[PDB]
Amino acid sequence: DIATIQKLSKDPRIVERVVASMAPSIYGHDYIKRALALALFGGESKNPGEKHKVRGDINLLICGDPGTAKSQFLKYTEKVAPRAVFTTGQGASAVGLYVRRNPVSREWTLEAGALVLADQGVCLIDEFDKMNDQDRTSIHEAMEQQSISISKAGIVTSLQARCTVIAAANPIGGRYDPSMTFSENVNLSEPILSRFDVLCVVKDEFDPMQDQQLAKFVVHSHMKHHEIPQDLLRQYIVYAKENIRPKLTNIDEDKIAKMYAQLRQESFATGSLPITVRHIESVIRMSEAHARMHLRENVMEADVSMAIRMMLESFIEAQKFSVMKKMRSTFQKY
Amino acid sequence: LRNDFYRQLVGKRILIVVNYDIDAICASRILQALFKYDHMLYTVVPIMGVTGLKRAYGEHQGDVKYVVLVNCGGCVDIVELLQPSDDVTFFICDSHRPLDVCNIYSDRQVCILGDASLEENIPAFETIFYDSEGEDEDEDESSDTEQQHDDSGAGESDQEDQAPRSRKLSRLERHEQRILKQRARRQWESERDRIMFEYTQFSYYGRSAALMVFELAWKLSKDNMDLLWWAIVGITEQLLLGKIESGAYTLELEQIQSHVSRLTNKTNDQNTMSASKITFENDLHLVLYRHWPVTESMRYSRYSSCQLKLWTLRGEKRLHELLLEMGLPLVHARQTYGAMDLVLRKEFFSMVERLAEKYDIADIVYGTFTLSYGYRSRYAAADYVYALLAIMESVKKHKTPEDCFLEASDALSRQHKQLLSAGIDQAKLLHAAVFRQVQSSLEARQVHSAGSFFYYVLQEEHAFFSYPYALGLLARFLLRGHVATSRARQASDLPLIASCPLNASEGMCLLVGIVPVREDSPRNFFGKAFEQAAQKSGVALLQDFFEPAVVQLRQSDLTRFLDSLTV
Ligand SMILES: Nc1ncnc2c1ncn2[C@@H]1O[C@H](COP(=O)(O)OP(=O)(O)OP(=O)(O)O)[C@@H](O)[C@H]1O
Repeated sequence: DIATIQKLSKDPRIVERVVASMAPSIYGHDYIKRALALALFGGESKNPGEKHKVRGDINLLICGDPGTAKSQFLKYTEKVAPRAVFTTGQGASAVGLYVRRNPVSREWTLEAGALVLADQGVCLIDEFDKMNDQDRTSIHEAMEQQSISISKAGIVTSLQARCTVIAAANPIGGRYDPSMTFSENVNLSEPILSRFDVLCVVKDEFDPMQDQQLAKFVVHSHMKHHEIPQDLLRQYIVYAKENIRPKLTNIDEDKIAKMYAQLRQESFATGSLPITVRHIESVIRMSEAHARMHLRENVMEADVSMAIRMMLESFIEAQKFSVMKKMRSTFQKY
Repeated sequence: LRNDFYRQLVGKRILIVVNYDIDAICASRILQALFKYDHMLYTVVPIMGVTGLKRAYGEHQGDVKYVVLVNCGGCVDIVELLQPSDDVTFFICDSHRPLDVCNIYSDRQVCILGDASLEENIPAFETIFYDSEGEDEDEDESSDTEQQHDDSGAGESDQEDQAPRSRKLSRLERHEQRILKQRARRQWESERDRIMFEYTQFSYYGRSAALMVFELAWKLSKDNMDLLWWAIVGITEQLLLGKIESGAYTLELEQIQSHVSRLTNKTNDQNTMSASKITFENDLHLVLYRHWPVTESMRYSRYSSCQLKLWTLRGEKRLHELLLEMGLPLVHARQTYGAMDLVLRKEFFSMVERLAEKYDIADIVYGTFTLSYGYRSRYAAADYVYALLAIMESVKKHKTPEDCFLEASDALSRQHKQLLSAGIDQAKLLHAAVFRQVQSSLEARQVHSAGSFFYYVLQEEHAFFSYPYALGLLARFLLRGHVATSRARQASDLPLIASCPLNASEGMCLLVGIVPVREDSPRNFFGKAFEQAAQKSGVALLQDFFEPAVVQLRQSDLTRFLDSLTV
C-alpha cells in the first residue's frame, strides 16, 4: 500500500482531483483553490553560474473583503504542509525578539525573524494590511533575493531566507470597490508595488440559487454529529517537491513575448500597475508547478497554456466595467 | 616483410598518418623516432579528410618516391585517385581491410601485404575489368580500324566473334555468336553475388596498425619499453571488443608477454625509479578506478550501470546493498580510491572479483599493464586514451583541430604531463555529461523506433556532440539504457541511428550509424547500408571518412531521405 501513488497518480483527470482536497469548505472558488494547490509544492532553484538563486518563492495575494472567509483557508495548509509557524498581523517591528555575543547577561538571546526560523516552508500571517509600515518595509527583500543580511550588533553575519509568504490581508474603503481601479482600493507605497502574484479577489454579488445550493451544503456540513483523503497526498507532495527536479525545453517560449506585449500595449496607464519581470517568471513557476503536479519534468503547450488560462481570467477580474480587454484580445488565443 | 624493403628506405619520403586515430599517433611517433635515427628528415601530416589528403599530395607535387600513408587505402583504384603516380612507392598498412583489388594488383606503386586465411576473391578482377559486354575496345569489319587494340580476347575485347583468348569453349557461337555476353553476365552477376558480398553489404576492421610495426623495429634490436606502451595504447583503443574487435586477447597474453617477459634485461636489479620495466595485471574497464571516488565512477560507465540500472533510484538501492556486502563506507565511497585508507583499497578488487560473480555482472575484468615514471603516482592502462578522446576539442579558433592533434602526439612522452591531468579532468566532466542526457531522453520517451530500427534526433549543438565520437558514445549508452528496460525479449535486437546537430556548419544534421546488441563478430551493415537511399532519391550525401559509418547532410534534407531509407 505504497504504490498508492502509481495505481492512480498518472491519470488525465488528476489535473482537478487535487482541487477536491485543498480545504473542503467552499462551494465556489476554484481559482484560489488551484493557485494554492500548485504553489504548495512548486519550486525550482536552478542556480546558474555564481549569479544568484532565483526562487523557491511566490507571493500569491487575495485582497478581498473584511469578512469573507479567508483566514480559515490558511489553516488546512498548515495542517497538511510540512513546516510552519503561526503569526497574525501586527507582528513585531520586524526586527524580532541585534545581540552582542557575551557571557554577560548569560548570552543575550538570539534570532532575527521567522523566515530565518522557517526556510523552504511556511510561517503564517493573518490580517496584515492594518500593520506597521515599518514591517512592510522590512520583509521587502526576503521574498525575492531570498537572503538576509544584518548588522547593528557585535556581528554583521548573514543567513538564508528561502520561503514563499502567506497573504491574508484586508481591503480599505469599507468592503470592496466596484470594477473601478485597484490602486484606489488599498493604498500601498511605490517601492513595494514591485512584486506581485496570484491576484484573486472575493468580489460579491447575490445569486439566490447559489445561496440555496451552498446553504444546503452548509447545513449538511452542520449535520455530521457523532475523493482524496488527507491520508495520502501529504506524502505525494513531500515526494514531489523533494525528489523530482523538473526542467523545461524550447517548445513555444516566444509566445510569452507577445503576451507580455499584450500587457504593455493594452495596459499602459489604465490598469497596468508595475507588474515587471517577476510575475512573468512566475509564468514559469506555474508551468514547473504543473509538471510536478504530474511528476512530468518536461512539458508541451499544456502547462504553460494553463498558466495563460488562469492569468487571462484574473487580469480580466481586476479591471473596470470595461472588463474584457484581454478577453476580446484572446478569443483568438482561446 | 620489409627486412629487405626497409633497406630501400633511405631517400626522401612523406609519412602521412591518416585521419584522427590512436592507432595513428602510436604507430607514427615510433617511426618518427626510427627515422631521425638513421639520419632521415621526413614529413608527418595531419589529415582532415580524403580531400585534405588529395590537396596534401597536391601541395607535395614533387617526386618524393617513398610516399607513405597508413591506416587508409580503400577508396579507389587509387591510380585513378592518384594519377601522377608513375612508379612511385606507396605503402599501405591499413586495418580497414575491405580494400579494392586494383590497389592490390598493379604491382607498381603499392604494397600487397596480402596475408590472410581467406582465399576468396582471386578472379575478382579476372571478370569485371578483364571481361566486359557491349564494349568499344574492339575492331570492326571495316579497314579503317584495322589495328589490334588491347585485346584481352575476353569480354574486355570484342563480342562479335573476335576473341583469341577465352579458350574454355566454342568460338563462333555457343547458342549464338554473342552468347559471349550471356556467359559473361552469368559469371559477372552470379559472382557479384560475392562482389556485392564485398564492399556493398558490410565493413569491419582487421588487425593492428602498429603491432606489426613493433615486430618490425624488434628485429633491429630495440627494447623500447615505451614502444610497448604506445602500441598497447594503439590496441586498447579498439581492444574494446564491443567497439571494434581484438579477438586475440587470450592469444596476445602469450604474444606480448612473450615479447617482453622472456627477455628480462634485469631479473634482480629493477627496484629503481625511472621506467621500471612494464608489468601486467588483470583488472577492469570500470572507468577510472584510481583518481576518483567509487560512487561517481561506478555510475558513468554503461556496462556497470545498464546491468544494474542506476539512472533510476532503485539501482542505487541495490548498489548500496552490494556496497553493504562489500562493506565499503559511503565516505570511502566518496573519497578517491587512492585517497582511501590502505587495507580497503588494497583488498577492493581482491574481493570484488569473486563476489560480483553472483550478482548480475560477469564481464568487467580484463588483462592489461601499468607502470611508473617515478614516485609521483602510478598511471593507468587506458587513462591516457580516455584523456585523448577529450582532446578532440573542436573550438571555433580553426587551428585547434590540427593543433590538438599535434598536442596529442606531443603528450604520450614521459615529459608532457601537466596536460595529461588536464585531459583526465576534461574527460570526466564530459563522461558524466554523457549520463546527463540519458535520463532526459529516456524518460521523455525520445526513442523513435520508426520501423526496422531505433532512431534518435537532437535539436542543438553541444561542444561534446559537435564532433561524432561523443555522438557514437551517446548512442552507445542510451541504447543499452532504453533496451534494458523498455521491451520484451523479442525486439532487443535492432540497429540504431542518431542525429547530430552542427549549429557551427550552417545546418547539416550529422548522423552516425551503430549496430544492434551482443553480436561482436557480426558487425556493420553500414559499410554501405545507408547508400541505398542515396541511390533511390539521393540528396547531397557524403562519405568523406575512411571511417565508413558516418555521413553529413543538410539541416533538413533527411526525413524523406529517411522514409526512402526505411528499407
Ligand atoms: N464555504 C464556507 N464554509 C464554511 N464557513 C464559511 C464558508 N464561507 C464563509 N464561511 C464562514 O465565514 C466566516 C469568516 O470569518 P473568518 O474566521 O474566516 O474571518 P475572516 O473571514 O478571515 O475575516 P478577516 O480576515 O477580515 O478577519 C468563517 O466563520 C467561516 O466559517
